[PDB]
Amino acid sequence: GVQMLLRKLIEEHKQEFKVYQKASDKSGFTAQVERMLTEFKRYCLEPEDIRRMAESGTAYRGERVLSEKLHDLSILYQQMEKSLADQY
Amino acid sequence: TWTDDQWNAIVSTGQDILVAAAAGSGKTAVLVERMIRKITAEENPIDVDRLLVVTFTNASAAEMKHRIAEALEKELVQRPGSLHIRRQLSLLNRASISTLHSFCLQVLKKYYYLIDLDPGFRIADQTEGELIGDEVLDELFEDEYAKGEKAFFELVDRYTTDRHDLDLQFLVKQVYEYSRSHPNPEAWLESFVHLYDVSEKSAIEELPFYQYVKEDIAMVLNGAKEKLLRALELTKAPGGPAPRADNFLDDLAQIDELIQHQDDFSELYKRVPAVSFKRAKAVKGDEFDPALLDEATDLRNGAKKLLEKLKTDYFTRSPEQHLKSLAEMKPVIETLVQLVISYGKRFEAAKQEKSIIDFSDLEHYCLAILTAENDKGEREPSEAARFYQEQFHEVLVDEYQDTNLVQESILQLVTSGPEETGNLFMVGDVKQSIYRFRLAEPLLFLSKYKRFTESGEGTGRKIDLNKNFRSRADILDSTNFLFKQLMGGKIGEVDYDEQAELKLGAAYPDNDETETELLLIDELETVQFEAKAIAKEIRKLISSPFKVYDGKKKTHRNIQYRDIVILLRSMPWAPQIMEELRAQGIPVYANLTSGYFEAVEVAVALSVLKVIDNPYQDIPLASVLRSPIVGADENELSLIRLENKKAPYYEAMKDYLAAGDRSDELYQKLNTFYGHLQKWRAFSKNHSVSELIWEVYRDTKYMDYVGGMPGGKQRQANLRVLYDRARQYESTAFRGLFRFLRFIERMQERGDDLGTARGLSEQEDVVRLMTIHSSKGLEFPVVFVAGLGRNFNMMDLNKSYLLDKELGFGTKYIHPQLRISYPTLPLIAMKKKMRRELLSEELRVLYVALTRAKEKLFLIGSCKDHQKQLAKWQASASQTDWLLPEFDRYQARTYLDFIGPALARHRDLHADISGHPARFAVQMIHSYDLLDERMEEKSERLEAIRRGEPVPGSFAFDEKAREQLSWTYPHQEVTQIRTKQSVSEIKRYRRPAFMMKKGLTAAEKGTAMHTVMQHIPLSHVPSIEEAEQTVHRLYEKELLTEEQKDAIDIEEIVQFFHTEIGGQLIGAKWKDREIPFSLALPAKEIYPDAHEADEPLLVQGIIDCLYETEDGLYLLAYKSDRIEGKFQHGFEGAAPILKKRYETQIQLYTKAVEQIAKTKVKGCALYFFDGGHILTL
Amino acid sequence: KEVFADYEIPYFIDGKASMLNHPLIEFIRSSLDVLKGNWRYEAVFRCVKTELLFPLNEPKAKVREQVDQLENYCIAYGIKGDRWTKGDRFQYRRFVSLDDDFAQTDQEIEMENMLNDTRDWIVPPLFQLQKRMKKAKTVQEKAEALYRYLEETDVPLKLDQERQRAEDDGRIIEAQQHQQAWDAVIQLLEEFVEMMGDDEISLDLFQQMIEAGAESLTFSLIPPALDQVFVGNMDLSRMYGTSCTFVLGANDGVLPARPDENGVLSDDDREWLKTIGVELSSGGRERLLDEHFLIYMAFSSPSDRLYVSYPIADAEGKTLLPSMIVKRLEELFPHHKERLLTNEPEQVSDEEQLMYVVNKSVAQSFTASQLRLWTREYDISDVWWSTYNVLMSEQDRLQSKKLFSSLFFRNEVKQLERSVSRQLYGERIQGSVSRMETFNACPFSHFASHGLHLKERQFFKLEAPDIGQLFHSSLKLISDRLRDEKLDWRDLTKEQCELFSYDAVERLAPKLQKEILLSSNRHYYVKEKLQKIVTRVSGILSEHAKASGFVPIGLELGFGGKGPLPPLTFQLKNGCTMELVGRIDRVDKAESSKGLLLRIVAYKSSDKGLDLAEVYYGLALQMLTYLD
DNA sequence: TCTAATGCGAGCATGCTCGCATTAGATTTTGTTTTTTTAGCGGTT
Ligand SMILES: Nc1ncnc2c1ncn2[C@@H]1O[C@H](COP(=O)(O)OP(=O)(O)NP(=O)(O)O)[C@@H](O)[C@H]1O
Ligand SMILES: [Mg+2]
Repeated sequence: GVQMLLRKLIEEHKQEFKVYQKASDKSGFTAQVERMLTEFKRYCLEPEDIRRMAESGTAYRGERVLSEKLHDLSILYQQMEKSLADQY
Repeated sequence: TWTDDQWNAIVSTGQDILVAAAAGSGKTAVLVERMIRKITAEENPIDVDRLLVVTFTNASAAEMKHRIAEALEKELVQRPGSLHIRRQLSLLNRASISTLHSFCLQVLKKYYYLIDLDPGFRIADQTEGELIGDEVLDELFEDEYAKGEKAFFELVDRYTTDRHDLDLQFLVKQVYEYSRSHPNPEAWLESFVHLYDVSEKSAIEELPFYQYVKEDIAMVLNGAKEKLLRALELTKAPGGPAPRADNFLDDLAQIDELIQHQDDFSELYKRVPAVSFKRAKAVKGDEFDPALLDEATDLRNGAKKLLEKLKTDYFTRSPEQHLKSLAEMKPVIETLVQLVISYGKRFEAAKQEKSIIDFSDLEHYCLAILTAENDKGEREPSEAARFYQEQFHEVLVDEYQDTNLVQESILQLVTSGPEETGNLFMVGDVKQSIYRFRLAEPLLFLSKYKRFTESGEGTGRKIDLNKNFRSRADILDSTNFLFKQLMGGKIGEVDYDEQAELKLGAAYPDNDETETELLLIDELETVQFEAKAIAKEIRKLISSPFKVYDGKKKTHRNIQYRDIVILLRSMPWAPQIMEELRAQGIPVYANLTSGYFEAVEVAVALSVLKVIDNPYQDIPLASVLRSPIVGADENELSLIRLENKKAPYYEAMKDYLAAGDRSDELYQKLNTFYGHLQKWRAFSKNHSVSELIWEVYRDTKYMDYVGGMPGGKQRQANLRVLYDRARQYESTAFRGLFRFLRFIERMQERGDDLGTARGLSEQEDVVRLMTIHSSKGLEFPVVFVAGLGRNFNMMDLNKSYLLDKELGFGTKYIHPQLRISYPTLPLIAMKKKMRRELLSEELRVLYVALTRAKEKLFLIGSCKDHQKQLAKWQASASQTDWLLPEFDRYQARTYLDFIGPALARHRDLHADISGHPARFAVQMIHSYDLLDERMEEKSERLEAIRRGEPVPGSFAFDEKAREQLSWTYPHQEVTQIRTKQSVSEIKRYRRPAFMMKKGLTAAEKGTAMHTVMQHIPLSHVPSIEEAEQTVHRLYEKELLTEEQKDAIDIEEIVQFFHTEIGGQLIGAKWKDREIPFSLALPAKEIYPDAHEADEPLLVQGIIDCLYETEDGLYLLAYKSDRIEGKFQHGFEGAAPILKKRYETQIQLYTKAVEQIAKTKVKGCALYFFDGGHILTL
Repeated sequence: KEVFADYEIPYFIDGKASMLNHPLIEFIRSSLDVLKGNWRYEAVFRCVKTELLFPLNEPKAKVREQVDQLENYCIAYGIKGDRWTKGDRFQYRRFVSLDDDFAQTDQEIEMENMLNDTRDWIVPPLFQLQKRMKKAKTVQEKAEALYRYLEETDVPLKLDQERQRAEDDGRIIEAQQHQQAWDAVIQLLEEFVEMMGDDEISLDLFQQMIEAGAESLTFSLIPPALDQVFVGNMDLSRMYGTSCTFVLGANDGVLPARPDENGVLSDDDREWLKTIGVELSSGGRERLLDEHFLIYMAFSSPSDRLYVSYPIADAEGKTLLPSMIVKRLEELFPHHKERLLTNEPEQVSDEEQLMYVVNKSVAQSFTASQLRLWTREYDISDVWWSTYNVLMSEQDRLQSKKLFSSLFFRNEVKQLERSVSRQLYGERIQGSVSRMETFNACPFSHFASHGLHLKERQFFKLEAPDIGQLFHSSLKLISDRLRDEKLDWRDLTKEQCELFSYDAVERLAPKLQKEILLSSNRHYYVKEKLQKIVTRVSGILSEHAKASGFVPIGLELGFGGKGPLPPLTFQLKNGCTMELVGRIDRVDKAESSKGLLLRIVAYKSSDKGLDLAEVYYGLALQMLTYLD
């Protein structure tokens, strides 16, 4: 159910991505994102934390890439919690 | 014990390193120890996951992993305190030691997002991917025909036959495939037109392809010149003919006249068809020599044929005509290029949709990921490439002489920097490259050998290893003797000079035995004679034990079958050989890639599957019937037909079942089979093909049956991998009987095949029949090389078109309307060039084959006539040079055409050549000599088996076997009994949400009631409004959904508290609610036949209420049952019935509290919301 | 599952099973595939074969047989796409001949009726689904379209029937899983409309998501029994009071396990994320180390006995290596002997071979192979002579005997009895030269062919014989037209050759192989190719006629049966008469000094002529028969 | 599909090569490559 929600959100905000645009097309991708965000929740990391980590990144060899990823993930994450807030 | 050069290779750093050396130089060993040394270093330590080792085979990778782990352990024994080495032993499972394909797979998996690839992609089965390709080729062709463009028809007409267009299909496939061996396939495809961009004004000699024409001409004219010179020499001999000299000298002059014009194609067009040899001057007298007389004429006629061949090749049309034809073909090529490009784009789109990739997509997608910017072949490294550059300190490549351009690109992007100061270590041997059929480029190696210097200053360093540590001197000398005469320049692509010759370095105690043997063999198959000879000599090796020396251990061991290895160039002959060796009694193992569906067991088992799929297939049905599965004989079969002639065979079978009587045997066979058939058909609908196949096996016992007939081991293996193959295909894309069968049929129709299953594992003591290609990098004590008299496969030359890595697409000039075709110049050039390349590689194949051996080498080849071939061998061997005549080597069609003449100048069949320290044992066998029944001992047991009666008497294990076969598990009955049980169970399809009336589910109401009943304060009896304030305390805290809240009778809830039992509850010393419990109950109570040793069942439940008054402990339950609505006596009709409805449950609950708390409960009450009734139990 | 089934060992697997084999799941998937790919053969018949389209309360066996013959029909006539939903009835002919045009027999009518009747219950639910689906724009109305599709085909009722049928057979678990399949599907749809119900999406995205959902579906865990072997894993499984433990597949690369790093966040991503103070799940690096603890817990789990096994080879025979753990164990227990696990009992001790006889089937299976080995002059264990003997003592030794009759198995055929032969082939044998040739090639082939009349499954595909028939018939039509216009082959012009040839192929095309030359554009071009061939052949015959003194008398002449010439006949010992009837391609007459001359001409599609060797062995008899 | 054998006649040095044409035979592939993590039900309907 969350995966489907993700796919929806992905279609809606794919234009805002910095690195996962090419992959947002793929079905495997939404599964990956779902697993990632679930891990985030299991390790007590709210959307704002993820945003913050991204911002920290923008300014380690793969820091640029990682920050891009975390940015896209944070858009999907935050949007998810928005969509789920008072109903699910 | 490392050689100086070896150590140089093991320690050298700072720059790209190429290690070039012949066979058995320790290149692979050097590589391993370089790795070890790098990791296990006191001075500077690096982790194993900081190196990239790319091997050729997965086995080689695993082998490296172990040969490493052991060294790590020795280092650990010597240094226990080491934290590092300890960690390295662990990192070995995280190590990048594999094939390049595996590395590509890791790249795609991690950086999928950089390209258009699904992270959950999978690599397609060979046939699967090919089928996808076949489909899109069909779609594409239909679209082109639909469009009906004139260009398309102009192409089809030229490259298809007169009734179908399959050849064009194959053509597209082949061209696409070839193009995929370049880093930029499209660009290579678009370079096609340039070969055809000529005019009548163009200068032939300046055109690229003409290079290969030039050489050919230069080779044949000289080839004739020499051929005449010999004839001239034959004039000087005493018995030789003197008067014919003036003939030869004339011909020579004429041929020499052509040689002065080799460079000018036009002049050659003028002179070559104008050359005529004056009539042979007859020499009459007995002073001459009839043999020599008739031999010189052969040489002269040889010159004639060479010239005529040159003429028909190049000079039957003017250069202007040739160029006009070539230019004419240009538009057709342009259409072909565009067609192949559409195919690819479509093929990729197809594979993308199913989220799969080629085996070929691995390389190309990896390369895509590694590049960011590509400028005319200049690839700038992407982020992924930088990552892999930093992660890997060094990149190690073995078998580099078989690297291809795509792989090389990937290596160039993962390695760190320019050649001069890079981290690319590579070992290999040009002489051993055997994968040009797979478009590998050994020239990649060669160019790097030429650019590199021993000094390695400003460039990369090359390192030579001269010593051979693998084999005995007999092998090395035999090899070196053969290849100084064969491999050179045009044929071999490499000089077999002193630096490249094998040099003894291994210590081996002597043997008279190790002589290299050549066995020439003169209504029986030739392969059978060869196999007979092989087996014979193998038995000779076994009868008196050959001694096998372990160079490292320095300890001998008796000869084992696992020491003998038979190498073949091609495996068509392998089956017959295996059969013959088994006839002689020798154990054989050969890894096969074909013949699976020819196995009768496979055919029959498949037939069962098809019949289960659709019984209305006469032949698969009849097949299953006549098979041992049913066992109907010919009379019984024809009997089935008789019931119904016009109908399908299945119908006839049905009818015989309908009319037949239970007394007959045939009816019983057919009735059993039909019952089985129906069982299986039902079975296929909710089970996989695999489960079906295993079930068919256990119902028919067909695997059991075939295991007891000849070849049984193999047969059971076949049926086994039928199961396993099914499991793989199910797992992947063909789940279910129908899809699986379809896949198998589609596969077979293509011309694809699977290999027969391996009955025995490799590690067992058997003689291995393998291809020479499988042999590389390996060493074996004794080695056979058979099929030497067999022709080279050069079918590629014969087609109307040819593909070339350098030149592209060569074709015949083809005019569909005029009905004429003839080779264009670049086609002939590409043909000649291809023959050269092919021959050179076959030589390298032979080199690998011979260098495999350690101590013994057998060469078996067959021939029509010994003396004729010996004569021809001599004819090619009269030269004083080591290297045989270039043209003669160019004319070779079989391996014997190489080995023969090179073996002719040897003593065993010029002192430098004749006296070479190579020993050859020549056997001139004829078929009849190879050609060379046992005691008839009856067996009581065999016939007793036939009868079905037992074997006479009293074996040791009779008693124990009796005991086991009649054994039954004591606790059998309780093996199926579920442990956890429901209180409801002990007594023992819904629409979606968006299709229903919203809300107010009947059970929901009851559950709601329950929740309030358990969260209501029990301090005192509440008011009717009080309970409601409780309810929006509950709604707010979301304990009950507002939907549930809306549906609640507040009066019904309050009413219970007015009643005397409820009054007791509020006025209770102690009270508790929603009390869950688990209770153990001996299985016997719920199930008869159970036992005390047999575990108790667990029964869980939730008790609504429990309260303790001064008198005792009481149980309370609530039911949202419907009472007042439908009972004749109302509650009093309900009361006996309700008591029944919950009696079992209550008895279980009371048993729980009674057992666990060990306190008897005085009374139990059932409160019903409907009517407020309370039933006492 | 299968092995422990055969060795009668009760087990509990710590894992859920897939629904991907269930008829409902495949029904939905294949149905959507029917829509997406426009009624391709494979999709449609996947769908049909799940049996959920079957007419309610009709006998599934009979329905199946009907579908089967429909399927053969579709394959033979190349039915796909629009042809399914066209109004036209599927037309059926048992055999179509180019030369002679025939009226539909009564059997053919009966068949045609059956085929179309089967079609008429297949198409509507699928057709209606397709219609509803094109019209549905949002996730919810597509989900509703699909669910309605399930409702209208009475899927819940059919599945419930299945539940009961299974329960009656005692298959409680297999019966329980049907309702699981239904509830799973309904939940899938429910969620889909819950998250994206109002969003408009394409059919491709819908099918994609539905498929992604169904791939993840799993049945519930089978509840544990009172006495089961526990089969599970090493990462998540928990046990208690275990007495014996078998650790399996202790292979290199397997144990310890190579972790797969691949997620959104790399190992180096995670490792760096740690240094900046954010903690996530263990990256692969750590897990690879925790493998030691896993193996430690696995090894110290039993109280009494521990087994550590590893296979050396693949299912395909690929070599598997023993892990480091095996060596490590060899170090800690250097005097322990390693035991061999093989399906070749000969390779172990008699005491171990005795372990093999666990029940009657296992025993039968191993005994038969041991018997084979024995016949190959090898000493099989006493265990197998004991076993064989008990098997022969037991109640139904006839079965074991049948199994062991493999020891003397040969591929033998029993000669046909006089009465059977008489009935099959008849008292009078009507034949063709080709039948005789078939027999001379191989008697059994002739038996399967002209005896049993076994037909191979027909395919919508242009083979060589069809093309041959086309050529023959074409030349016939041309010749006839030539005589009707008082024209002779000599007087033909190039223009006339082209015109006649094209016309002839045009005429014959709709009759050739189920109208396959009209089937596609590619086949249109095939037709053109054939036209070009016939054209050139026409011209060639015209040139040959201008240089030959031989004049064609009869073309496609018939001897025997209907044809004017009488059948050549033979008499037999049996008292049976064998008459052979056939058709000569061409016969030419000439006038000469020696007399009237006759020659026979045959139109063939191969360059090869007549081999006397093949004549001697009875492989090539047609020509000399025609001449005779 | 290319190499080899067979047949016949013209030009040359009555018997021999050579040209040419043609057919007929037989003779015939090699190959490798993965894993997908991530905590059993549910008493009461
Ligand atoms: N310095 C040495 N001392 C002793 N034995 C050696 C030495 N170098 C190599 N060998 C042995 O010689 C054999 C050949 O070594 P190998 O590593 O296969 O070389 P290679 O160049 O890779 N052979 P190849 O791949 O076919 O070209 C192996 O069995 C080694 O153990
Ligand atoms: Mg090597």
